[PDB]
Amino acid sequence: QTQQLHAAMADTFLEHMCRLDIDSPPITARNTGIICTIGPASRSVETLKEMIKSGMNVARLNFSHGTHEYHAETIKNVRTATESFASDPILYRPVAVALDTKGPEIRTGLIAEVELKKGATLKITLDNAYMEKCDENILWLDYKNICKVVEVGSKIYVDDGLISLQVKQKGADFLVTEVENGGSLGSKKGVNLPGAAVDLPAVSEKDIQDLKFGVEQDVDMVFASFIRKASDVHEVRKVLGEKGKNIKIISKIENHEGVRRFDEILEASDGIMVARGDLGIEIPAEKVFLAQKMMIGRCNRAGKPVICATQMLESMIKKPRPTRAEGSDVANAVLDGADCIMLSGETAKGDYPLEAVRMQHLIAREAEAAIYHLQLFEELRRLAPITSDPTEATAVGAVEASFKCCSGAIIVLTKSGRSAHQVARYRPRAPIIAVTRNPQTARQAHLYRGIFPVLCKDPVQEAWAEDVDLRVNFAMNVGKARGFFKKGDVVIVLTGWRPGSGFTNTMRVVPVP
Amino acid sequence: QTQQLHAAMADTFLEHMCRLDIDSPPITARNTGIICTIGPASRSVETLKEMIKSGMNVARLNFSHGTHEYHAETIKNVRTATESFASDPILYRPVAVALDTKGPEIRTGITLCDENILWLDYKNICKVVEVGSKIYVDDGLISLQVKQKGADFLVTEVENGGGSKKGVNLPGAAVDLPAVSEKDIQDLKFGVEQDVDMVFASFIRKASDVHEVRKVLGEKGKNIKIISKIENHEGVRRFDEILEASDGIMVARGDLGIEIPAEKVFLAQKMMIGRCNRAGKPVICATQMLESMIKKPRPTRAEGSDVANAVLDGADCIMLSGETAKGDYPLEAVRMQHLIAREAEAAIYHLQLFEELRRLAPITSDPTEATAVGAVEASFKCCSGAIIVLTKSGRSAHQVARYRPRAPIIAVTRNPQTARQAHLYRGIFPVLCKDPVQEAWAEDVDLRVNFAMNVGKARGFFKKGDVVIVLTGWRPGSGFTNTMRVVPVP
Amino acid sequence: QTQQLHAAMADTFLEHMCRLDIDSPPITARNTGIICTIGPASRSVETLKEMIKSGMNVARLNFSHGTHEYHAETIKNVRTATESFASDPILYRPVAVALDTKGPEIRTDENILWLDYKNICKVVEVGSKIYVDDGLISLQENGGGVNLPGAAVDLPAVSEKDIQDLKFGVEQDVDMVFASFIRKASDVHEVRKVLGEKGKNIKIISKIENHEGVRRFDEILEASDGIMVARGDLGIEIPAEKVFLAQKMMIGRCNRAGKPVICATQMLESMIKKPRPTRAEGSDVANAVLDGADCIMLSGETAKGDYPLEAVRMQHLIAREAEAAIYHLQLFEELRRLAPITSDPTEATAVGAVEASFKCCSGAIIVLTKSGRSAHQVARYRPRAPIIAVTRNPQTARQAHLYRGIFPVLCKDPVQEAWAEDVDLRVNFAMNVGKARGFFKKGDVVIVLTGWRPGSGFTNTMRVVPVP
Amino acid sequence: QTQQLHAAMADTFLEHMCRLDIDSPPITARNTGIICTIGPASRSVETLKEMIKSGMNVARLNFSHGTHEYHAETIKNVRTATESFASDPILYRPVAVALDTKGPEIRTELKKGATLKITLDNAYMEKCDENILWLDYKNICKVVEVGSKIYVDDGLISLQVKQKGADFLVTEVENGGSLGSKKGVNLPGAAVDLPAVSEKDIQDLKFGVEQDVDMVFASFIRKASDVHEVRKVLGEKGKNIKIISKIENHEGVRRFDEILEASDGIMVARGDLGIEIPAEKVFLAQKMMIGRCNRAGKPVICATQMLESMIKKPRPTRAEGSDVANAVLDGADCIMLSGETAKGDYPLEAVRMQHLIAREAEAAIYHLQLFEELRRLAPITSDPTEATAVGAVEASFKCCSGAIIVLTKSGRSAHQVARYRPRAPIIAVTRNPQTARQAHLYRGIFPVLCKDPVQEAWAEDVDLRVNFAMNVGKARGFFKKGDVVIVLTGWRPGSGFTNTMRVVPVP
Ligand SMILES: O=P(O)(O)OC[C@H]1O[C@](O)(COP(=O)(O)O)[C@@H](O)[C@@H]1O
Ligand SMILES: O=P(O)(O)OC[C@H]1O[C@](O)(COP(=O)(O)O)[C@@H](O)[C@@H]1O
Ligand SMILES: O=P(O)(O)OC[C@H]1O[C@](O)(COP(=O)(O)O)[C@@H](O)[C@@H]1O
Repeated sequence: QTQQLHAAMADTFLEHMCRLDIDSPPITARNTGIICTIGPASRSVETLKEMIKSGMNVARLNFSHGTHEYHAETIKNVRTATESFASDPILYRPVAVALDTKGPEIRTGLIAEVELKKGATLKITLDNAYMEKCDENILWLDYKNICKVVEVGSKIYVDDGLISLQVKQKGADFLVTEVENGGSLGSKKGVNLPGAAVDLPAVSEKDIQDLKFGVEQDVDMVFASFIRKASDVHEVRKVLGEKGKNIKIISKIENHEGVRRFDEILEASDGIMVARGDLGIEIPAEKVFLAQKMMIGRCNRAGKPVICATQMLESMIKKPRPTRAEGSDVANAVLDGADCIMLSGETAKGDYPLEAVRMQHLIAREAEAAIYHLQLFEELRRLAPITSDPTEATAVGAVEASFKCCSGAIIVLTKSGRSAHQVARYRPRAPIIAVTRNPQTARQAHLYRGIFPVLCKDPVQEAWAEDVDLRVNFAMNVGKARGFFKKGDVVIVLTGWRPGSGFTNTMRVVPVP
Repeated sequence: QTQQLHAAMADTFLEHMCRLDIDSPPITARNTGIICTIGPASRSVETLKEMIKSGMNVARLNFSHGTHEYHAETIKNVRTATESFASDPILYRPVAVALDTKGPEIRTGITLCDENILWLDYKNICKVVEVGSKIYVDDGLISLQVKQKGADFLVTEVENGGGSKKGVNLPGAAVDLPAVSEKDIQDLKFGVEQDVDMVFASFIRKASDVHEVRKVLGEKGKNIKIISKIENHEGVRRFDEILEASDGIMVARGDLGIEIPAEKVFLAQKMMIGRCNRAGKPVICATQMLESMIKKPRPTRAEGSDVANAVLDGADCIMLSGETAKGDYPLEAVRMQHLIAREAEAAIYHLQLFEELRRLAPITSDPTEATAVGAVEASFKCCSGAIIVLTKSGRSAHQVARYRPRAPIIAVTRNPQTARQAHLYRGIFPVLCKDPVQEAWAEDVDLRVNFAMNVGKARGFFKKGDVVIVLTGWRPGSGFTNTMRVVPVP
Repeated sequence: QTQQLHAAMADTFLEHMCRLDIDSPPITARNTGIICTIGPASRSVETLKEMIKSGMNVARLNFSHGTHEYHAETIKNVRTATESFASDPILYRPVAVALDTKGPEIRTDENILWLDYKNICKVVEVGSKIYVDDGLISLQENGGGVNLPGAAVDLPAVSEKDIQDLKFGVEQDVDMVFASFIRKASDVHEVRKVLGEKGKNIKIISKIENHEGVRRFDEILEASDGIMVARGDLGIEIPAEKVFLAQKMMIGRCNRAGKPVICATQMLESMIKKPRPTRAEGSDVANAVLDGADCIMLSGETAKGDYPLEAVRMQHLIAREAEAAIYHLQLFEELRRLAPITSDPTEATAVGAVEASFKCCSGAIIVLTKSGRSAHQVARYRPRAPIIAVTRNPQTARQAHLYRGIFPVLCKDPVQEAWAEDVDLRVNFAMNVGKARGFFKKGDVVIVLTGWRPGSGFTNTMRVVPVP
Repeated sequence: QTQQLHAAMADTFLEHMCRLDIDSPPITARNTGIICTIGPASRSVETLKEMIKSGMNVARLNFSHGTHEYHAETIKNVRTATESFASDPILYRPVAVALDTKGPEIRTELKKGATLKITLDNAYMEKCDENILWLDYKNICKVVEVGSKIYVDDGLISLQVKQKGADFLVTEVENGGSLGSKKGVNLPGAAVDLPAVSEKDIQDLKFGVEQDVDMVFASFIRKASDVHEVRKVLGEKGKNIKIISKIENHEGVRRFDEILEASDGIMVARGDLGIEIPAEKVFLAQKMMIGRCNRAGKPVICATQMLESMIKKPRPTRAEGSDVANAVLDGADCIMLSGETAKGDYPLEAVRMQHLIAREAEAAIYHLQLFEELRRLAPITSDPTEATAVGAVEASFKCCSGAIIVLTKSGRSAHQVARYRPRAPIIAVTRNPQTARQAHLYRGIFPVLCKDPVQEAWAEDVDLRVNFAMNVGKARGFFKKGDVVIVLTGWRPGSGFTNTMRVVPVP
């Protein structure tokens, strides 16, 4: 009568649906990471403490706005609030810090507003004499290569898709367009080129400086904007360089080229953000659910983290409760298989930052139980390469074992995170407690569905066996304290055959002491 | 390269997901019916003509507010806009008319009105509640827990705080308010008088509530379909009996989400859709699907998600409420549901869906079901432009829709009501033949099949030379559908 | 409770196995064609009538031995016996005649041994193995007819004898040829060429008998009309423990292509001397039908055995029991997944008809057909229900026994003036056939497949009708 | 690619068939146990040594015939043959001894259509003529109704009951034949009330205990109570001797479930079953029984006429090679030889053949859907031993391990791995001689008997035995240094503490 275990037993997906039960309560542990954008609503130490207690695992800093000193104080506040729980490692929740880059943009110049008439002509010019003299006849852009990347018939969107232009003739340093969808044109408006291969650099002058700030500020991950190809990922990696080699690169897929070149992008990245906001400007909004499900599926298939983002609980900016469409959207992202779900304006500037978080947490947990693990696991098992790698064999064996005995947890010792990530890719129902002494591994582990990172602070015991056991019991204490299991329950424990990374090979079924 | 047919051939659901392709265009035909609430924004004859052109199939009138005269004029305006396309039967689109009842409510002015004492109109509340039981006021704004129950008094402690005549909900309680209120009685009579196609019955909690709506409609209303609106915990609990007694179901998410934790609504939705899909009865997903478009010309990303996932869940019909009744952009809201539903329909994993549906398809001796399922399999085999079905009552085409073909079901009928009510079923495009009955029956049959051919051609569903499936029967009258033919479009 | 219908509902194959029930009786109809080799035991007119009554659908004639006069009289007697039933076309059973060729061969003191294959040095290398006298002797091994395991033997597609034997077959109006020792597609094209234009409608069934035939199976299947799993010679060429792999591989690939596959040799071998078979033999027959063989075969069991008739009756009993035990639920799911979205109306009609038949558990699928093609298309999707194929073409009726499920029936009535009534006549003929044979009764639902006009290629109409 | 791993990857069963490849060679290990009936052709110590080297795992003694003295000597010879290899424990193969009971029987020119009286009057106990026939089953009338069939001399003659008395029955002959003396009588569809064990059986069973047999094949089991009675005869002294119930008639098939639950395993006794039931239905009974045994996780034996022609011929028929293959594909834990090894001209060849076929068929199993299904039809219990076992089998698939190595005192931990039907061989390491012999009943279990003394450091004692397993697999040719294998151990000594799985290289 709990955790949708009746529906879990259904031999078909239809009967699985039919069995979903509002009176079947979930478990305590919530497996989907919650990423919260920080802003004036949620930036104080006191409000960040409650953000943490409400379920925030990752603090997102949006670098489209705010100075470096502004962002350094946000990061300070986040760390002050996070370490205010440090005294008891058993309860301490790690919180990661994500730097989301502004990235390359196309801006128009100065106009004050002009009215564009649907069906009228408008000329785009790269001639800087019209740079501060834009009007309903002539509009200047700052993308000096635009003529090389568009064709007669190509569409140009101005001000987050509000205005739609179609190129009717191309010149030298100008294009002549017809206004499809008119409206009020303004100054300094964002511009998108649906379907174009935009040749703006992978990282802007500003991103370059912001990225190097992220290294100095010891950020855990970068959300890299407007990634269109693998070479763009490689430039971000290169800018972060040697000292930033362990910072995770999440590519943001925000346009048609990124969706189409997705495979090469995913290969080069540590993870992916389905940036639905900008993506639904670049592509028809009715197609966005296809790109989301395709991307979640392919990341799931590759074992790489995927984040569903933007407007998930949007009304909660003004109202203390979501719309039904919004709660549907969060549940369905989890059902699709997103590792993480994201809050933007709902936490940064909204009237109800805490309710928004607490709601993603309630929905995430309800949806995690509603997942059809029976076919999910079968398909991932079917789709799993037969290879000699002992660490993979061990990971899959532990997930199989966890389903067999419906265990309270899969406990994993990990230095880098990788052994825990390997378990997460098989989508166990039980929560993965990733015991680590590496504080960065513990913060970054939040990117993966099911992983519950715990930061062990005990000294290394001189007998290695004792030291392993010490960390395994730390994990049992965390599970007991957090209410994931109780003394007598069975849990699965993963360890390796010598110290250091890459030797995970040992799966035990143990009672909770 | 089209209609997500690469994704359709995937051996696993996971691969099916991976193959979903924004560069793969859908077909013209949209299978999921669109139900539009009519109100001040959409009531004019001119606007309704555009609602129809945009894709509205059913006009919902909400009898929570409005005079009978107001509603009578709305219905009249819907019929004028509809019949203004009647001159060409090939392009004529039927539009049904749905009456959505106010239903039983609890209202404020806890005795049986200030910070101290509050008065409620529901007199049997003390018998239905217990100590610890929760009471919500003004659409779940305020929350109350009873600390002591008395004769005509409840003593509560307020949980969440923050007016006159406000709505009360009593979560997890068996409310004994009558099936059909005093105002409901008058309104169902008006529904009969005005020839409504369907009643959407509010706050159905059990089978006997549907039987009461059925009894009130009685012999004069015996062809009006009853769609039970599930809006509270009891109606989720007692869903199986309610479904058995009903002609279809509305997932009334608005109120449902006041009654149960907002985070559980997707479970109740997916359960009711799956179970209606299993039973072959129409299911409507309702409420706040494109809510932001009341004030904005474009929806949030979570809103287009919700509409797509509703279609993927298996809903026969989707709904708009304030979005089309009173918002600033009603035609846009309609057009947006048409676009998404169409994308999502291509995205369904028909391969497993059809597999699982027929694995429940009973081995009855019934020839009509055997013919229906053969036709759907044949439609998958040749990827047909359409399944064309001659039906008097709709039943023959309902039986095809039950197996969820990819191809559109052109249901040809001479019955105007049959044509309007077919919209409740995923994939049915009802066309109303007006040609006289031919002397020879065989010629009469062929005349309506050719009518359907011309409709599909005129709507861009198929062109000369394509292959379609045609379902007919061996003799006149309902219940004899037994003949499936694979024919080319002339 | 009948026809293993409880087991048929199992959602898994393990549970399907667990529900198989010896108290669940099969239907009357037996879908798997039985092919009988004729010799001294089974060549008299008297014995042949009983072979037919017992369930013989095809008369195999082994041209490894016998003169043209000998074989001429066997065929004469098979036709005499077959046509002794023609008086009532409702109960008359067509019987096909298959010519099985001798094929190319390698033939032969302890000091020096001579063989007749001139290119043997080129085709073999030091380390290669040579078997003599049906694998009884081995050379590089085993002391105590030459086979070249795993070698590309360049003997001709057909010998000189094969050419006049096929010529004789054309003269004698045989329905099919079982071509021996097929190694490549070009061998099949040679048999096709020799048969020529006058023998254009004679079906070529390739006998797969060696490691090269197996490795090159796909080009061979494409070029043939069907396949024989010739387990005898194939078990000499390859290790006998590997023969079931080859059998199942070929049956699977044949079902995948929708072409007839025959399982042959030693199926009921002990019944040459004994009146009933061993448990291994009963198991072999049942499993060949479960594998998906269109036809099963008897050689010495019927050619020279003491119990020819008991060997036929026993195959009939087992095949009928095994047909019920097939896990149709997944078989049909897989066939329908493994078949393409074509624009071909007849294919959509065929598959919809089989779908319908499962849905109402119909007593038959009745199909009018001139060439047999419309019925072949239906049999490809492996329906539980028997396929009553009505044809006016006697060659079509006789060749239709190659396909699982097809009960071919030859309509003798003249063509009716109006086409509508002509079709109804043949549909009623099918109804009368089914009732007389006990396949179904009045009130039962059947599926009926017709076209929209006369001539082949226009099958487009499926109807679900009660038996009148 | 080897052991049909291309076919192993097929998304469908049809495609799996289509990929089966004769040029894909098996692994060296062979998982299906082989039971050989020992008789005049296989009794010698020297012949038995070669039987063992050919692949005999279990020596079956049929007590239908032969004295206690004769059978005692057969056992002695099997043990002398078996222990001749005991010098090297790495190459030593355990061999089990199974006692097959005679069971409850019914014993006595007939023209078809003629009348025949079946009388129970002992006056005619030696005057069995064509007119009147005597039987030794006094209750036969109790369980005979008008219309019942009666078979005589292993189904050679058939009769139907037309009139009924108490001492007699008026039959008419269906299938005529030559009626001999003291021939076997079967009653199809009858609820025969003969005891679970005859007087002779009770003696032979107690002799079984005296002789320390590993298992009993109990003839003619028709109901749960029959199995309990066999269990009561073996008593506390024979409490560890495994009871394999022989399913030989309609009643046992119909009541299979209650019989399965009480037994330690099942024999599909095809010979006698095909006299009781129409021969064409036996394959249904076999598949039903193997499936349900697979589902219950209890060993099932396929038996009788599998390589029958090899009694006289050095090579089998195509139908016989097919039959052995299909039994393995069905999921039979063990395959059996009777006359082929007991009395035939080619006993060693019959064993080597079943060995060659078994191995091929084992590669040709569709593990993908087999393990999927086993795992779906599989309870969620708090049992850590079951969860470790399933995790090891999944791990073995994921990395295509060369073996699953399991330490087991009682055999239970290895039985639990074997029930998930891994492709990889289960090398079960035990110090318990009876555990090692009885483990042969289970598909995939290769028992090895460790005879090192118990090390004072238990961690070392555990590792000693894992390394012993490594040495066996290298010597046997199951794998080699650098190959990855799965190792199953427990957290403390004694049964029921298996909980540790490790993926490791062969050293
Ligand atoms: O779906 P229903 O109500 O059973 O109607 C289907 C009927 O339509 C027909 O195709 C034509 O019937 P009519 O000519 O009376 O309209 C019948 O053969 C068939 O029984
Ligand atoms: O299987 P075939 O050779 O295509 O024949 C099927 C034909 O049989 C028919 O049902 C009847 O045709 P005929 O009248 O020419 O015999 C046709 O409609 C159809 O095309
Ligand atoms: O299969 P069983 O009978 O449970 O035996 C498994 C046992 O074997 C062991 O690995 C070793 O046990 P011993 O040292 O007592 O032989 C235990 O850890 C484990 O419980």
